Amino acid sequence: MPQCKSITLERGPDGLGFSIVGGYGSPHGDLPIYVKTVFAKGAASEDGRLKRGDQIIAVNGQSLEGVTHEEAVAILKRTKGTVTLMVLSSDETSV
Repeated sequence: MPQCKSITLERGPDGLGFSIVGGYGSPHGDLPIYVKTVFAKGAASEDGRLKRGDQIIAVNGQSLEGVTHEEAVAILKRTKGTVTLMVLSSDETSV
């Protein structure tokens, strides 16, 4: 049961505190942008919502549809202030 969530983070000194994989023309194929790891002690982890496997659909309303890996990183890293991520998330959680 895949659901849409809005997750709001304040950057720490280490950024949003997660990594991404995927992207149009990515080494794995033409993929959406997926959260891979949520780092211990970072903003995404302290917030407690974002998780491995979440697909980042938008960043402060700016769509990631069809973007390359590098495009997604630029949007994620340059977007100013409080960051609201629109994500598509699964019911299941990896452990």
